Amino acid sequence: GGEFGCTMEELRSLMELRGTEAVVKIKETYGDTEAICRRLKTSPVEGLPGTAPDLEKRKQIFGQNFIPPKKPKTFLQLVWEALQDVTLIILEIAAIISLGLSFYHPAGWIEGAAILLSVICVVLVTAFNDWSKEKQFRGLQSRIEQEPVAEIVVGDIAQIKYGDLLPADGLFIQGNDLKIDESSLTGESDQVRKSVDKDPMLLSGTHVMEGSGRMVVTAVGVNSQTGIIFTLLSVLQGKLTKLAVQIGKAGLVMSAITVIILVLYFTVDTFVVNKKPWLTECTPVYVQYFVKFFIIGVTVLVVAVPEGLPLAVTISLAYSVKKMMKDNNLVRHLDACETMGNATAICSDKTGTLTTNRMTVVQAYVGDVHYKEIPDPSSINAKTLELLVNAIAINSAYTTKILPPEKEGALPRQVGNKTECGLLGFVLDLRQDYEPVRSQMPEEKLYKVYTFNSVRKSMSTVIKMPDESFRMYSKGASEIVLKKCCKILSGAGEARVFRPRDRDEMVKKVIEPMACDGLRTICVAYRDFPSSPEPDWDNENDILNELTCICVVGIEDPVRPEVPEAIRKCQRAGITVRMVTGDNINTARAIAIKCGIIHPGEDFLCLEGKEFNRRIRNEKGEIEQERIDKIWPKLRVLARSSPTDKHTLVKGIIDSTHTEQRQVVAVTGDGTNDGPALKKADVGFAMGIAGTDVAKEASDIILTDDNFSSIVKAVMWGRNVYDSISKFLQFQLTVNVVAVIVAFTGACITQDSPLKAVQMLWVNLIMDTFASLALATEPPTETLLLRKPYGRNKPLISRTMMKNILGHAVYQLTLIFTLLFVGEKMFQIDSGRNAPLHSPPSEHYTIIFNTFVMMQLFNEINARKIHGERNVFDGIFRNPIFCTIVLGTFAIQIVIVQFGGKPFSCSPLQLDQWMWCIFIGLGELVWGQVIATIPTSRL
Amino acid sequence: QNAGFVKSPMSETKLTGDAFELYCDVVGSPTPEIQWWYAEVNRAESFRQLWDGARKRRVTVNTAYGSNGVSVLRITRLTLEDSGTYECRASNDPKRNDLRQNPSITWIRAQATISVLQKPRIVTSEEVIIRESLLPVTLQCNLTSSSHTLMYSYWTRNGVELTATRKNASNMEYRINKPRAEDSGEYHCVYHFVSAPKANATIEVKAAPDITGHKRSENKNEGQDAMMYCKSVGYPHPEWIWRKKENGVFEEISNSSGRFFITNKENYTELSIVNLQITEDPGEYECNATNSIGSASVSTVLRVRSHLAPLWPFLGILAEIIILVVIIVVYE
Ligand SMILES: *[C@@H]1O[C@H](CO)[C@@H](O)[C@H](O)[C@H]1NC(C)=O
Ligand SMILES: *[C@@H]1O[C@H](CO)[C@@H](O)[C@H](O)[C@H]1NC(C)=O
Ligand SMILES: *[C@@H]1O[C@H](CO)[C@@H](O)[C@H](O)[C@H]1NC(C)=O
Ligand SMILES: *[C@@H]1O[C@H](CO)[C@@H](O)[C@H](O)[C@H]1NC(C)=O
Ligand SMILES: *[C@@H]1O[C@H](CO)[C@@H](O)[C@H](O)[C@H]1NC(C)=O
Ligand SMILES: *[C@@H]1O[C@H](CO)[C@@H](O)[C@H](O)[C@H]1NC(C)=O
Ligand SMILES: [Ca+2]
Repeated sequence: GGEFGCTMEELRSLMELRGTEAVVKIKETYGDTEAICRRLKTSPVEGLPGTAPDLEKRKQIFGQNFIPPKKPKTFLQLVWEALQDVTLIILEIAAIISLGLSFYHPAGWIEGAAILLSVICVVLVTAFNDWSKEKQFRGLQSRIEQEPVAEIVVGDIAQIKYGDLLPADGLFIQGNDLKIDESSLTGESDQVRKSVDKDPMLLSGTHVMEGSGRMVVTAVGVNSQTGIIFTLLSVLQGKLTKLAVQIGKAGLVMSAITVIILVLYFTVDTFVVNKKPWLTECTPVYVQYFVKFFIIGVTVLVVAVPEGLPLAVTISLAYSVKKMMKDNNLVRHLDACETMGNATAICSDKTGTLTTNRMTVVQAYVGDVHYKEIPDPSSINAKTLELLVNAIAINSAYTTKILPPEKEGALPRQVGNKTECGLLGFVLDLRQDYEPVRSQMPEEKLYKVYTFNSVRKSMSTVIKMPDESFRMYSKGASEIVLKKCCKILSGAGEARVFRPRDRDEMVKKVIEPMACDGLRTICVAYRDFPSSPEPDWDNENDILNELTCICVVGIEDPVRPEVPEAIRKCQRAGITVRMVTGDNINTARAIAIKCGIIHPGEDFLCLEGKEFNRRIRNEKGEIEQERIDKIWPKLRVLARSSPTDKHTLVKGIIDSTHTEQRQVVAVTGDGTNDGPALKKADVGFAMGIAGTDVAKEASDIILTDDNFSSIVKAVMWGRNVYDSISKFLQFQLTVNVVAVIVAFTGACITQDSPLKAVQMLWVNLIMDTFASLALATEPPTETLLLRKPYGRNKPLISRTMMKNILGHAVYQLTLIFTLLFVGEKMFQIDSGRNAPLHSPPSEHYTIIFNTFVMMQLFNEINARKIHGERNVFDGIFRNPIFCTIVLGTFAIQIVIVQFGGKPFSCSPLQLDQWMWCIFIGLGELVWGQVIATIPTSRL
Repeated sequence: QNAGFVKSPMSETKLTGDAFELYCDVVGSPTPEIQWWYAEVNRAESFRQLWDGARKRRVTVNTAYGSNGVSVLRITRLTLEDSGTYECRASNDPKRNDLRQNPSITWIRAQATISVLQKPRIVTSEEVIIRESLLPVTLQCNLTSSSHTLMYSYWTRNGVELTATRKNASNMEYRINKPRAEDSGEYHCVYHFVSAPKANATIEVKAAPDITGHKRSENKNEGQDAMMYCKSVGYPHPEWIWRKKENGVFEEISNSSGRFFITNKENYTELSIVNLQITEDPGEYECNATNSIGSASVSTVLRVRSHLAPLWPFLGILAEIIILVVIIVVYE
């Protein structure tokens, strides 16, 4: 075109064509990669230095980074979808029929209004709750920014950045051996190299592991092919739904029986005995009687239906996730929150979890003399000290330069190379500064670059000394390079020849005990070469062997102070924790013993991995799932294990059938190769500030502090959710067993329910909408970590909940029946029994209603302890919603009894009867105290 | 001053078998001896002196001597012979006692004519006792002798005109399809004429008393008033008597301490007590109502509330709190 010669559509169509078909586009049209840069108004060396004013001038096509993907949620719509539940439609149908009858009555209409409350107060809580939870999830996931320094940068050229999902696209400008993973993109897990001309193109949705090269950014947003691909598009819930359906069924049966009994009794009384002929003006009274009986039946149904059980689960979970966001645990899948409560095993990693990763060197074998403590600067000969300092300084990389802990006194900043900080520290431990010589040493004859080969694992630097004496230096694993030695320094600065007699028990006595102490030993190597001529840097065979060992240093990273208590607490709660390190077996055993996982003197299984592979694999090289079943239950420490073996281990534990209880496992992981490992476990923990995004995206819980104790804080909350629901359930069931068996029995005798319909709707409103908010939000105690995990096979209604329910229903029933039958004599008040139709509200049917509501209110407090606790008031002040709800209910109760009158069929009460009602209420708590004195085993 | 009329009676158009009065009031200066002059209906020239006691005491004249001459004529047993013109004249002549003089003495003209037409006769149906029988009851009254153009007629009960009872109805009928004690009362059939006084007559309908409404029970705190009542319907209206139950039988109540107020009306019987004492006042009372036909009764129960009521439940609450806290602290 004109000012924009290369449009966004042209580059999009270029990217669409890939493979060999793309070759003609790579070599022609836009020349080469430098020509592509010239068309992008960039340069192959710098491109765009990130200058803000240059925005909207070079590309002017970077619309947006699709930060809000869909957000298709509106408050009325959430209300509408929450309104579609079965229980809510039952209540709405009940309201419709009640109001329809009331309009054709020839007060009354009040019914509908009241039950409408039990609709609205449910539909508004859940919808806005879901909306708020969604907003929180948007607020915490968007903060995940891995920078590649800005949120979105376009028109720039960047080097390889491995370990991160590629957000951009575009062919790589220049490079070799470029290797990317396209596992989940195209369904092919095979790694495919990026050829220079055949297939140089790169696309998003791909996880890069290793390789080299440099690429350019040609992506903006959804316009990328990865976005185009997507733009084309709980075991507790089951048991709760089962219980809800059964309760509703029983309620329906009871309503049918009650209405049948009432109408049958009335008709038989009116016609079989009285024998009154029907008259054309006598229909309306029969109409009124039938309407009243039907309203009674409808409200007896509506009370028994649990329209508050669905609300309790959502309230509990949405409170729990928010509190977990402040306890160093970020949750992205709601299942994990409750699943983690039943976890029965945890498989963890040594580094990053059980170690602070502040590695320092403790012991040192220098000049044939061993120092357990920190060496003095002058304790060893100064000659050997300066020689080793010069060697380590020229060996170290320039880039590594101690940046003081970024905050300092708050968080350390051991630069890049982890171990190197330890070695650099040892430099200053000898009162010798590293930076002087670091700056002093220039670019010498830099054969150095051994590229840290995978097999050798040696950081090697071969250069000339300032006196033009060429020498090769090497820093590697002590045991793999120990045999590649021919001389050793002494205490007097003498190169004593390394002999097989020296390679004897002396070296092991030097190194192995420190490994049993928990220290990883790294040695110092350097082979000298003649000053004239220079060594053949092509002849690398002799340069990597027969070096000279200066000293061996034991470097170690201490365990965090808070993990022994945490793992002890976990082992108290029945959760056994294994260990998968991937390092030397002896060191892993040493650290595990002092971490509390493994105690001495007890039979336990620790494997090196090779024998683990031998035992797991059969003769043909497959998995039999039988030989493994005798290994895992005693296995604790697995050392030098590839990430591929962790997946087989978790599969073997989670699919085993030897034990009666299915093992629920939760394995941590942060490396790039652990995808299947997290995915196949029940819940995957991913480390936040020390983990690759490949592990983070394929997980369920993300730890912010990368600490093991936070795991426990996610198993204390996970159990609590369950308990919350349980206690709520208890309360509601009690009320049902005392409401229904009163409306059925009362109407079986006195031809009218002692509680009329509006009163029953008020009782339902309490027990099914305010109980959920009062009892669902209970913050956890520390005792939840003292009981064994439950498992999937367990009834909802525990054995002690039945004891509490029956024990309190007996008391409520005996008191209400005694009141209804002989309460006209105790209080010395006019009877109200067998009242005629349209009678004024009596003062004998208000004491019953008031005692019933007060008894429920003072049993809501007693419902909070489900395990047999006696101090029912323990922690009642930790929850303000509970106290607010109870006191608000009490105050509204008083105002509607006093000022109710005709609509609520309640007459005002004198001050003598109120204190008797509250006396019975307190008697409720005392009976609750008594009932806990009966062992459940005898029954 | 000259003789000026103050209150001049209007002409009378009365009927037979009745009695009426004429009221003449004139200021006199000097006050004359007030008498009356009588003339025939067809001739007003006659000036016969009128004096009480004539015609066998059928007409009586009373005159008050004072600042204002006031004369009242009462005529009883009206017949066709009572039609005539009566005149009251006031004289301002100081020498009025000189009766042997010319008729030129000062006089005034205040004539009033009286006419008599036939008395109305109404024949009414006999008295009816409403029993529990469902047979409709018909009340009849017949205007058997009216000399005058009838305007309209209507039934009334207890002075209240019944709805839709106004037609011509020279003979009028009222039917009760479902006679009840609430229907019984003093019925009348009033006959309104164009220029004649109304005739009412009487048919009383009797029934046993029925108690309509009452307080089923009464509760009050000690040292406070108490009111009880018992409405009733029926006719003729019954006598009332209150009573109190004691040792299983009814007994008369006595003023004694002077706290009982018993107000009686046609219906309604309010009994009021003041400064109640729990010692004897609680119990049950009864309001007997007795009529000529029968007696109806209903009972009420009154209980007084001691002012120390709230104290006991408060002790109960404290007992519960104590026995709760003791157990909770002993638990630990
Ligand atoms: C009824 O009608 C008759 C016939 O005209 C008449 O003489 C009599 O006065 C009437 N009575 C009324 C209008 O009350
Ligand atoms: C009373 O009046 C009714 C209605 O006109 C008549 O039938 C009846 O004969 C009358 N009775 C007498 C006694 O005049
Ligand atoms: C009719 O007049 C007489 C006159 O003595 C009176 O007693 C009676 O009450 C009157 N009727 C009504 C209904 O007022
Ligand atoms: C009782 O005496 C009082 C005081 O005089 C009086 O008001 C009251 O009416 C008397 N009781 C009765 C039944 O008359
Ligand atoms: C008697 O009772 C009636 C019906 O309530 C009432 O309206 C009326 O005023 C009472 N009548 C008398 C005469 O007291
Ligand atoms: C009311 O008093 C009368 C007085 O004669 C008595 O005979 C009668 O029994 C009493 N009424 C009732 C219903 O007992
Ligand atoms: Ca309900």
